[PDB]
Amino acid sequence: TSNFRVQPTESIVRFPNITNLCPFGEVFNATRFASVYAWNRKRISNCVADYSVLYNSASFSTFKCYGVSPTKLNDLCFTNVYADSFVIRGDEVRQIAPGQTGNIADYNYKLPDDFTGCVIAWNSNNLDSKVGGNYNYLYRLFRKSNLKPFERDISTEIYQAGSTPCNGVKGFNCYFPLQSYGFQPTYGVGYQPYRVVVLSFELLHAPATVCGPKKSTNLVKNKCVNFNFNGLTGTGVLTESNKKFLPFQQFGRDIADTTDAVRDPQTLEILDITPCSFGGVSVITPGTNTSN
Amino acid sequence: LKPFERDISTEIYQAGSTPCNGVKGFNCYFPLQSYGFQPTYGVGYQPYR
Amino acid sequence: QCVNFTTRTQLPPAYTNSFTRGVYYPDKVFRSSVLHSTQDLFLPFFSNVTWFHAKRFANPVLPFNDGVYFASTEKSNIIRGWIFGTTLDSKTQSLLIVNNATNVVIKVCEFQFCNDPFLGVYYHKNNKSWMESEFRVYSSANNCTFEYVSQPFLMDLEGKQGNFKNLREFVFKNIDGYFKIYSKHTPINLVRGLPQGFSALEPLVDLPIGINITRFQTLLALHRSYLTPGDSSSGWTAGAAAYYVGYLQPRTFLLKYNENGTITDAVDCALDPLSETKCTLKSFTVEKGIYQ
Repeated sequence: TSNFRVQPTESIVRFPNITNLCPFGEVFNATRFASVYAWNRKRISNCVADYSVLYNSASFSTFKCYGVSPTKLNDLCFTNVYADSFVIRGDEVRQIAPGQTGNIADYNYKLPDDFTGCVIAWNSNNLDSKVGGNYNYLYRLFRKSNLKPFERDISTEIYQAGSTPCNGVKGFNCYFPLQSYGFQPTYGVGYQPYRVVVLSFELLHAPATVCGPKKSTNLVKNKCVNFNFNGLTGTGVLTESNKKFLPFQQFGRDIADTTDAVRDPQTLEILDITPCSFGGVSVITPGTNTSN
Repeated sequence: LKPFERDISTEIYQAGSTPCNGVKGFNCYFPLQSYGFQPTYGVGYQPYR
Repeated sequence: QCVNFTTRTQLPPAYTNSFTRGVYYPDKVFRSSVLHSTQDLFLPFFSNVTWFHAKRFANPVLPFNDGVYFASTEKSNIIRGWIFGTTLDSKTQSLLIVNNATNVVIKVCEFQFCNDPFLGVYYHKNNKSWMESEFRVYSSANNCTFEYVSQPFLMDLEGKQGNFKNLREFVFKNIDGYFKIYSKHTPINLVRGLPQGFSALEPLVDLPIGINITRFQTLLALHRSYLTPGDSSSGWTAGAAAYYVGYLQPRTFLLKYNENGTITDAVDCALDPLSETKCTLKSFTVEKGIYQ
C-alpha cells in the first residue's frame, strides 16, 4: 500500500570554529579618530564581519540601514565593505544618509546613489565631548570645487573669490580653505557629535571574501536530523565510522553517486549517513467477506 | 502572510529583540508608514488606482 | 638592475617526458576503490615539458595556458618566486607569490618587476646569520590596494636528505575567479630527469583574487656569492638545479582510488585508443574482444 518514514527530529548546521574576527572595536573605539575631511576609504576584506554585537548593541545614537535590512546583513556574503573615517556634528545627521543632498554634503563629503553605506554613529561621549578644546576638527567647504561620490577631496588649492587671483592667508574676498567645527565644551547635550562610519557592500563582480556568522549546533548521533554539513542538506542518521579522510578530503562518496561519510568542521571526525526509516508496508489479508 | 489577508490591527514590533510597549522604544516602531506623495512630482511616485 | 642581459646561448632547451605525472585530486570529496572520471584541466602523459637549466639564467616570461604545471627538483631552495598576471606591468596590478623561510606573502602592488631581479643569501655574513640580502624584486611599490600573507613554506626541509632532491610540483590551477595550488613532496633518486610513477597532489589554498592572468614568470633567485657584483645578471647565474614547466588542456582521466583514498594509477583517454577502451569500459583490465 505505502511506505512508512520517520521525520527528522532535530536540525544540524556545521560551519563553526573558524573565527571570523574582522575586528570592529578599533573601528568604533578609536583612541584618536581621524577628522571628517580625512575620510580614507578603508576597505575591510578577508574577514567575517559581525552585526549582532553592533545592531543589537544599545546606546547608539543612529544605527540605520536604509538600503538593506540590518538583520539580513550577516546572511549576505558580499565582497567587502568600505569604511570612511569622518566625524559629523550631533545635528549634522542630515548631510549623511543619502536622501538629502545638501550643499554642505557636496563639499567635504559626497553621497552614494543608494544607501549601501550603512551609517553607524556611536556615543563617544568621553572622547568626542571632552574638555580638550576640539578645535582640530575642520571640514573643507570653500575650495571652488565639487567632487564626486566615493572619492576623496580633489582640491587643495587656496580658496579664491572667483576670476581674481589671490595667494596666502589674505586676499580679495579669499577665505581659508578649511571651515571650523565648533565642538566646544558646550557641545555636550542636544547635538553632541558622534563618530560615524559606513559599511558599503560591493557587488560580486569579483569573488567575495566577507560574510557573517549565523549559528552552530551541538553533537548529536544515532538520531534522524537535518544534516546540512556546510551545503550537504537532506535528513539522515549519523553513525561513528572509521574511514580515512585525508585532511584535504571532507566528504565521502559511493560508486552510485551518494555521500555516505563526512568530516565534522568542528573537529576532524569520521561520521556516516544512512537513510532514516524508509521502507514499504504490505497488508496481508484474507477475503473481506471471509474475514476483516 | 498568506494571500488574501488584510491585517490592519497591527501593534508595535520588536526588531531589536527588546520587549517593548507603549508607543516607542529602542528598535521599536510602528510600521504603518505613509507614502505622502503629491501631484508636483511626476512619474515614479504617481498614484495608481 | 631593471635593464640587463643574459649570460647564455640562444635557447638550447630539452623536452623530456615523465610519461605519467600531474594528477592533483581534482574534487574535494573522498572515494575509496572507485574509478571516477571527470573532465578537467590535466597534463596529458608523454608530453614534451621544456627544460630549464638553473645554471644558465633560464627564466623568461611564460604564457598562462589554462593553468600552469610547474615542477622542480633540487637539494636547495633556489626557486622561490612566481609572478604572473594580465600583462605583468605596474598599471595592470599583476599577482606576486614568493617564498621565504620566514613566511609567504601575496601582493598585487603595481610592479614593473624590473626584468626579474634575482634573490639570494650572502654567504657567511655572520656565523649564525643567513638572510636574503639582494631583495631587489621590489619595483615601485605603490597603489597596492590589497595585501595578503599566508602560512610559511616550511616543508622544504625534510625529504631531500642525502642529495635526494625531493621533487616538488606546483600546479597553478585557476577556476576563472578562484586560484588553487597543489603540491607534493616525495623523495627521489633519479638525476637524469623526470621520474616515473604517479602523483597525489593536494590542494593548498582556495582563496580567490579576481584578476585574469595570461602570462607567468618565476624568480629563479640565482646568487652564487656577493663578492662579484657582475652585471646584476652575470656571475649570479650558476646553480645546481633544473626545473620544468607544464601546461594543461582539457582531458578526461580515469582516476583510481584505494582503501586509503589514495590515487594510484590514472588513464588519459585521449592518449591512445587502448586508453579510450579503458575509459569507456570503466576499468583497468580490458578483456579480449572487439569494442565500440
